[PDB]
Amino acid sequence: KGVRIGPGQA
Amino acid sequence: EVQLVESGGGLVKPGGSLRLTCVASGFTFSDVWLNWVRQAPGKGLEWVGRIKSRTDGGTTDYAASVKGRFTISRDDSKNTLYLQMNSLKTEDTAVYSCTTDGFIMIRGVSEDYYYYYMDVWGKGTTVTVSSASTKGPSVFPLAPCSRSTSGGTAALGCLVKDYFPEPVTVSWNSGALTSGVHTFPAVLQSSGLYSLSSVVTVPSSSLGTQTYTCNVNHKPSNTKVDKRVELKTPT
Amino acid sequence: QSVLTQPPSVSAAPGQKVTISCSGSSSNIGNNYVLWYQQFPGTAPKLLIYGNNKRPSGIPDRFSGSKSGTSATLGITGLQTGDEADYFCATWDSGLSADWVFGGGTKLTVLSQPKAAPSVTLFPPSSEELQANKATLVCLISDFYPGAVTVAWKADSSPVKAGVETTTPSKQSNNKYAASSYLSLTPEQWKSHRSYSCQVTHEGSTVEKTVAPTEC
Repeated sequence: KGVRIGPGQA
Repeated sequence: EVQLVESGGGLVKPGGSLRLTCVASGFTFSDVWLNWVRQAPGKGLEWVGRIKSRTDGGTTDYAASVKGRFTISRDDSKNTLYLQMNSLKTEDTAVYSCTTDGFIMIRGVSEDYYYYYMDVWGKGTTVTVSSASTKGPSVFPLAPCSRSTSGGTAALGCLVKDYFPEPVTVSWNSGALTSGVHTFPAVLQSSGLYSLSSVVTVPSSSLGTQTYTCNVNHKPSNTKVDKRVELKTPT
Repeated sequence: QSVLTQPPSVSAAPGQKVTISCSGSSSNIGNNYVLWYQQFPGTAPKLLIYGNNKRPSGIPDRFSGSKSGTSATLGITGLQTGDEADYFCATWDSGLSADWVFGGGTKLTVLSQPKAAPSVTLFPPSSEELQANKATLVCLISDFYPGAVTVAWKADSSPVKAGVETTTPSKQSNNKYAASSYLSLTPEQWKSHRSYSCQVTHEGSTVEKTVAPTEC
């Protein structure tokens, strides 16, 4: 899990 | 001891190819995404492309300005990142650096948030795409348009044009003159050649009392030029 | 020419405050999160702000960030001479390649000496160069502080951009700054105008120099 904040992220 | 070191930069003719290497150390290479960025002299940073980690697919993304000409690849077993450049253009000239995507993790009351950013940066390797080659400079005298008038100061100098590569050294009167001397950093022309100026400030009412000769040395081409600069004497 | 636009430079005295703007579009700043970096000469960029306004551990609350619409801002209060450095914003594009994109960078000068206007000297092309079928006007700019100026050329009082090459500013031995600008013309063009000017703008004030073909 976990939120990805950045380019080309989930 | 976290670091990235790139190598492979050099002079290349337009239409040529060059491969850059970036060696990582101090961290688990295979776990991170990597980027190639570049910065042309006097301009802003520009992202070249990325390559994801094996776990995220190991796929690549390229800036519109290089897609189709540049290829990025990684070798996790060697902790090495590569940038294969083909069909090079003069506008590809710049300092190329590799970077990793790192993150700041935040533990929320529910989910963990990962904020990514370019974390580790290499010092870069320089790539010069130009048809230029070793050339000595042409030296021209710099004298004021309007005749100098007594009282105050006058500026005179030498324009050191079209040389390559850097550097060039300038002294006046064989080094006997340093007071009021100011040699400026060179400007880079579209042709790939440099030019710079060196000027000396002197008392206007003193013109005619002595001579001023600039001694230009361009070691790369083993060229030396001594040029006397003559200004019109105040009336 | 940078994707994100930042003022070239900003300055203030110790203990004061400054803000550094970063302008973009909906496709970058507008849809995503802004980062700010601090960079010292010969050193890798250091993360100052992430997620628009979050500070990594180690960065004191004097540093703050905010985002509004398609622009972002970096605020720095209680200026320390140690803050003199370059600052640039960054985020990513919403395009097909999700490019990391950057601002051109802003040089922050923490005033440590009185402001000094530039000394400007404009040289015309020499007779020797003209006989080599070339013409270069040379504008030398020195002793200014802070280290940022903008150069504009004029021919017959009309703007000229073509054939102009201006160097970045560089620190002099005495800690003030120098820069130069060159206007290249053919000998024929050179003789066609009545006057040429090199105008240097520094901290709102403009210093100008002119030469006239007939007089040289």
